[PDB]
Amino acid sequence: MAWNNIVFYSLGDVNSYQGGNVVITQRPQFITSWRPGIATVTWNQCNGPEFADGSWAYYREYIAWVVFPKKVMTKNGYPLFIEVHNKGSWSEENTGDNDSYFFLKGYKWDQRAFDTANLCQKPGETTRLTEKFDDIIFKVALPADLPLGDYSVTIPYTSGIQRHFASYLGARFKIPYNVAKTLPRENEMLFLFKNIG
Ligand SMILES: COc1ccc(O[C@@H]2O[C@H](CO)[C@H](O[C@H]3O[C@H](CO)[C@H](O)[C@H](O)[C@H]3O)[C@H](O)[C@H]2O)cc1
Repeated sequence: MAWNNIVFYSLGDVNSYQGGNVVITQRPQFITSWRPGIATVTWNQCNGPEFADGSWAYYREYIAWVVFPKKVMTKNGYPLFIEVHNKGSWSEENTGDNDSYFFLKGYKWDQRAFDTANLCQKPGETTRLTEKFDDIIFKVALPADLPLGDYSVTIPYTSGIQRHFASYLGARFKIPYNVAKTLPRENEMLFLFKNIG
Protein backbone atom coordinates (compact mmCIF):
# COMPACT_ATOMS: atom_id res chain seq x y z
CA MET A 1 0.00 0.00 0.00
CA ALA A 2 1.20 3.59 -0.80
CA TRP A 3 2.08 5.79 2.17
CA ASN A 4 2.92 9.41 3.00
CA ASN A 5 4.47 10.82 6.17
CA ILE A 6 4.63 14.59 6.65
CA VAL A 7 6.34 16.16 9.63
CA PHE A 8 6.67 19.88 10.45
CA TYR A 9 9.91 20.86 12.22
CA SER A 10 9.45 24.20 13.93
CA LEU A 11 12.22 26.70 14.75
CA GLY A 12 11.87 28.89 17.84
CA ASP A 13 14.04 31.79 18.76
CA VAL A 14 13.60 35.24 20.18
CA ASN A 15 15.12 38.44 18.86
CA SER A 16 14.45 42.16 19.05
CA TYR A 17 14.44 45.27 16.89
CA GLN A 18 14.92 48.71 18.45
CA GLY A 19 13.13 51.26 16.28
CA GLY A 20 13.97 54.29 18.46
CA ASN A 21 11.87 57.51 18.31
CA VAL A 22 9.27 57.19 15.48
CA VAL A 23 6.56 59.55 13.96
CA ILE A 24 3.30 58.09 12.53
CA THR A 25 4.23 59.27 8.98
CA GLN A 26 7.35 57.05 8.88
CA ARG A 27 7.65 53.32 8.21
CA PRO A 28 10.04 51.39 10.51
CA GLN A 29 11.70 48.45 8.77
CA PHE A 30 13.09 45.17 10.05
CA ILE A 31 14.67 42.03 8.60
CA THR A 32 13.42 38.52 9.48
CA SER A 33 16.42 36.15 9.18
CA TRP A 34 16.09 32.40 9.03
CA ARG A 35 18.02 31.02 11.97
CA PRO A 36 19.30 27.43 11.67
CA GLY A 37 19.12 25.60 14.99
CA ILE A 38 17.17 23.05 17.01
CA ALA A 39 13.69 22.41 15.68
CA THR A 40 10.73 20.77 17.39
CA VAL A 41 8.00 18.73 15.71
CA THR A 42 4.73 20.62 16.09
CA TRP A 43 2.52 18.74 13.59
CA ASN A 44 2.52 15.53 11.57
CA GLN A 45 0.33 13.37 9.34
CA CYS A 46 1.62 9.80 8.91
CA ASN A 47 0.37 6.48 7.61
CA GLY A 48 3.72 4.84 6.76
CA PRO A 49 6.63 3.23 8.61
CA GLU A 50 8.24 5.25 11.37
CA PHE A 51 11.82 4.18 10.58
CA ALA A 52 13.75 3.47 7.38
CA ASP A 53 16.41 0.82 8.17
CA GLY A 54 18.64 1.60 5.13
CA SER A 55 17.64 -1.41 3.01
CA TRP A 56 14.64 0.03 1.12
CA ALA A 57 13.92 3.21 -0.89
CA TYR A 58 11.63 6.15 -0.07
CA TYR A 59 11.19 9.59 -1.62
CA ARG A 60 11.78 13.04 -0.16
CA GLU A 61 9.95 16.35 -0.64
CA TYR A 62 11.02 19.25 1.64
CA ILE A 63 9.35 22.67 1.81
CA ALA A 64 10.38 25.54 4.12
CA TRP A 65 7.66 27.80 5.55
CA VAL A 66 7.45 31.23 7.17
CA VAL A 67 3.93 32.21 8.37
CA PHE A 68 3.97 35.83 9.50
CA PRO A 69 1.14 38.11 10.75
CA LYS A 70 -0.15 40.95 8.55
CA LYS A 71 -1.31 42.89 11.65
CA VAL A 72 -0.22 42.89 15.28
CA MET A 73 -2.17 44.62 18.07
CA THR A 74 -0.44 46.92 20.58
CA LYS A 75 -1.15 46.40 24.34
CA ASN A 76 -3.44 49.52 24.27
CA GLY A 77 -5.54 48.14 21.35
CA TYR A 78 -4.14 49.70 18.18
CA PRO A 79 -3.26 47.81 14.97
CA LEU A 80 0.32 47.88 13.57
CA PHE A 81 0.30 46.89 9.88
CA ILE A 82 3.06 44.60 8.63
CA GLU A 83 3.92 45.03 4.97
CA VAL A 84 6.34 42.89 2.95
CA HIS A 85 9.05 45.04 1.36
CA ASN A 86 11.41 42.37 -0.01
CA LYS A 87 10.56 38.66 0.00
CA GLY A 88 13.80 37.50 -1.68
CA SER A 89 13.35 34.13 -3.38
CA TRP A 90 10.34 33.10 -1.23
CA SER A 91 7.05 32.08 -2.84
CA GLU A 92 4.34 34.37 -1.35
CA GLU A 93 1.12 32.34 -1.44
CA ASN A 94 -2.56 32.43 -0.41
CA THR A 95 -2.40 36.25 -0.73
CA GLY A 96 -6.13 36.64 -0.13
CA ASP A 97 -5.77 35.70 3.58
CA ASN A 98 -6.61 38.69 5.76
CA ASP A 99 -4.43 37.81 8.73
CA SER A 100 -1.18 36.14 7.73
CA TYR A 101 1.48 35.98 5.03
CA PHE A 102 2.50 32.48 3.82
CA PHE A 103 6.06 32.23 2.41
CA LEU A 104 7.18 28.87 1.01
CA LYS A 105 10.35 27.45 -0.50
CA GLY A 106 10.11 23.97 -1.98
CA TYR A 107 13.75 22.97 -2.51
CA LYS A 108 13.69 19.17 -2.74
CA TRP A 109 11.26 16.85 -4.49
CA ASP A 110 11.06 13.36 -6.02
CA GLN A 111 14.40 12.44 -4.44
CA ARG A 112 14.83 8.69 -4.03
CA ALA A 113 16.85 7.71 -0.94
CA PHE A 114 17.82 4.61 1.08
CA ASP A 115 19.47 6.52 4.02
CA THR A 116 18.38 5.36 7.47
CA ALA A 117 15.89 7.88 8.73
CA ASN A 118 13.29 8.75 11.33
CA LEU A 119 10.28 8.98 8.96
CA CYS A 120 7.62 10.14 11.41
CA GLN A 121 8.86 11.95 14.46
CA LYS A 122 6.19 12.76 17.06
CA PRO A 123 5.18 16.23 18.30
CA GLY A 124 7.78 17.32 20.90
CA GLU A 125 10.69 15.40 19.31
CA THR A 126 13.73 17.52 18.30
CA THR A 127 16.38 17.64 15.53
CA ARG A 128 19.03 20.05 14.28
CA LEU A 129 18.11 21.89 11.07
CA THR A 130 21.22 23.30 9.35
CA GLU A 131 19.44 24.58 6.20
CA LYS A 132 19.59 28.35 5.58
CA PHE A 133 16.96 30.34 3.71
CA ASP A 134 16.64 33.90 2.48
CA ASP A 135 15.85 36.96 4.60
CA ILE A 136 12.45 38.69 4.41
CA ILE A 137 12.35 42.49 4.82
CA PHE A 138 9.20 43.98 6.37
CA LYS A 139 7.99 47.55 6.92
CA VAL A 140 5.54 48.56 9.67
CA ALA A 141 2.81 51.22 9.24
CA LEU A 142 1.64 52.83 12.47
CA PRO A 143 -1.99 54.11 12.62
CA ALA A 144 -2.20 57.94 12.68
CA ASP A 145 -4.34 57.82 15.90
CA LEU A 146 -1.69 55.77 17.78
CA PRO A 147 -1.34 57.39 21.26
CA LEU A 148 2.07 58.92 22.00
CA GLY A 149 4.37 56.92 24.22
CA ASP A 150 6.56 53.86 24.61
CA TYR A 151 5.65 50.67 22.73
CA SER A 152 6.79 47.11 23.11
CA VAL A 153 5.09 44.80 20.67
CA THR A 154 5.83 41.04 20.54
CA ILE A 155 5.55 39.83 16.87
CA PRO A 156 5.18 35.99 17.01
CA TYR A 157 5.61 33.93 13.86
CA THR A 158 6.18 30.42 12.57
CA SER A 159 9.23 29.20 10.62
CA GLY A 160 10.28 25.66 9.91
CA ILE A 161 10.57 22.82 7.42
CA GLN A 162 7.90 20.45 6.27
CA ARG A 163 9.51 17.05 5.47
CA HIS A 164 7.36 14.70 3.38
CA PHE A 165 8.54 11.10 2.94
CA ALA A 166 6.60 8.86 0.57
CA SER A 167 6.71 5.31 -0.79
CA TYR A 168 6.47 6.54 -4.41
CA LEU A 169 7.93 8.85 -7.06
CA GLY A 170 6.00 12.04 -7.85
CA ALA A 171 4.61 12.44 -4.33
CA ARG A 172 3.36 15.92 -3.47
CA PHE A 173 1.93 17.32 -0.27
CA LYS A 174 1.67 20.87 1.01
CA ILE A 175 0.41 21.51 4.55
CA PRO A 176 -3.03 23.14 4.03
CA TYR A 177 -2.89 26.93 4.49
CA ASN A 178 -5.63 26.68 7.17
CA VAL A 179 -3.37 24.31 9.16
CA ALA A 180 -0.15 26.29 8.53
CA LYS A 181 -1.99 29.42 9.77
CA THR A 182 -2.54 27.75 13.18
CA LEU A 183 0.84 26.05 13.63
CA PRO A 184 2.48 27.20 16.91
CA ARG A 185 4.28 30.59 16.40
CA GLU A 186 7.49 29.69 18.23
CA ASN A 187 9.59 32.60 16.95
CA GLU A 188 9.22 36.07 18.37
CA MET A 189 10.55 39.43 17.33
CA LEU A 190 10.18 42.06 20.04
CA PHE A 191 9.61 45.44 18.35
CA LEU A 192 10.48 48.39 20.57
CA PHE A 193 9.84 52.04 19.68
CA LYS A 194 8.58 55.34 21.05
CA ASN A 195 5.81 57.22 19.24
CA ILE A 196 6.81 60.92 19.41
CA GLY A 197 5.33 64.22 18.16
C1 LIG B 1 8.28 16.61 -12.91
O1 LIG B 1 7.87 17.95 -13.26
C2 LIG B 1 7.97 18.92 -12.30
C3 LIG B 1 7.55 20.20 -12.65
C4 LIG B 1 7.60 21.26 -11.74
C5 LIG B 1 8.09 21.02 -10.45
O2 LIG B 1 8.07 22.11 -9.61
C6 LIG B 1 8.69 22.01 -8.37
O3 LIG B 1 7.78 21.29 -7.50
C7 LIG B 1 8.39 21.12 -6.20
C8 LIG B 1 7.42 20.20 -5.47
O4 LIG B 1 7.82 20.09 -4.09
C9 LIG B 1 8.52 22.53 -5.53
O5 LIG B 1 7.20 23.16 -5.47
C10 LIG B 1 6.66 23.30 -4.13
O6 LIG B 1 7.15 24.55 -3.59
C11 LIG B 1 6.82 25.78 -4.34
C12 LIG B 1 7.40 26.91 -3.50
O7 LIG B 1 8.83 27.00 -3.68
C13 LIG B 1 5.29 25.92 -4.44
O8 LIG B 1 4.69 26.05 -3.12
C14 LIG B 1 4.75 24.63 -5.07
O9 LIG B 1 3.29 24.72 -5.12
C15 LIG B 1 5.13 23.43 -4.20
O10 LIG B 1 4.58 22.22 -4.78
C16 LIG B 1 9.45 23.35 -6.43
O11 LIG B 1 9.58 24.67 -5.89
C17 LIG B 1 8.88 23.44 -7.85
O12 LIG B 1 9.81 24.16 -8.68
C18 LIG B 1 8.53 19.72 -10.08
C19 LIG B 1 8.47 18.67 -11.01
